[PDB]
Amino acid sequence: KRRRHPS
Amino acid sequence: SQYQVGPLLGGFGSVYSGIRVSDNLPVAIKHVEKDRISDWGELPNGTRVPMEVVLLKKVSSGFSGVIRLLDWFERPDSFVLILERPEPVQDLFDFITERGALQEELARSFFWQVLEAVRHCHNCGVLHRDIKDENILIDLNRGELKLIDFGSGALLKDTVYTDFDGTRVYSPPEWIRYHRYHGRSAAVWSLGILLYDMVCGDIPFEHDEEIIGGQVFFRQRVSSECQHLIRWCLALRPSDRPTFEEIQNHPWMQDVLLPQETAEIHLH
Ligand SMILES: CC(=O)Nc1cc2c(-c3ccc(C(=O)NC4CC4)s3)cccc2s1
Repeated sequence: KRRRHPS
Repeated sequence: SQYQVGPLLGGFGSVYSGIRVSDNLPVAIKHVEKDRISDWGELPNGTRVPMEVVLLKKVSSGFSGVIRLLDWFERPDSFVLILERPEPVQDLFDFITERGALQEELARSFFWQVLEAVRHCHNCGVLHRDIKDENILIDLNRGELKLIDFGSGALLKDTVYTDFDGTRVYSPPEWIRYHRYHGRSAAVWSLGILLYDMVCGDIPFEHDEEIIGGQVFFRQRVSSECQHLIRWCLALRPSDRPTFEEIQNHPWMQDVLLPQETAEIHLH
């Protein structure tokens, strides 16, 4: 599943 | 007081929508918590500010490829940044999510624009460190891409870096297993992740083992030329990765569309 990642 | 704040806008990021009341200009208002600032910079004036303000100042020479800092303020416990806001805009992350894998032509235009933007950063002595689809805005009208969020950035240096607070899944193998990297080679790696992402519809690696692995599997039909360039950028040995010149001279990079043409063919 495609998702945002944190910095 | 010069600007009217609006609604929040991107998780864990404190950025609001705004309008400059003077010329009714769309802006973005980023707040940074002083107690969260890890890397501190110094202005020519000797004013201690977050690295981000220094980097934005250096790159804001009117090259439309990077979001320009229009102003900043100091507050007791925070800093406030005013950045230009294109309208209408969608970030590349949301864009890929909604559209899936991009046609090579569009990917080419986008990628080229990103390279130009990154080169300009480097020419200005700034290293982004957090190149990713989330950090790229698309001007849907102009077909221009703009690089954002320098909160993980640093001053460009030709020596080794031993700190990193960017996005891990975009970070290179050398970081993962040695805690050290060189700016330009790290950037190229992340650009390889980015290009995969455009053409495949998502990033290739999720786990450190995959990163370190350097096994690039294609889920989607991608041309040989593009696969070659991606594999090249994602070479395990930093020294094996192409320079920006090499990237831009690659066969896959020939015949880029102008941002205008891109808008007409792909965004209208
Ligand atoms: C963390 C961080 O620095 N985030 C940043 C976001 C931005 C932005 C924007 C992000 C999304 C925008 C938007 O209007 N999205 C609506 C859907 C239309 S503008 C613009 C300029 C500088 C920054 S810095």
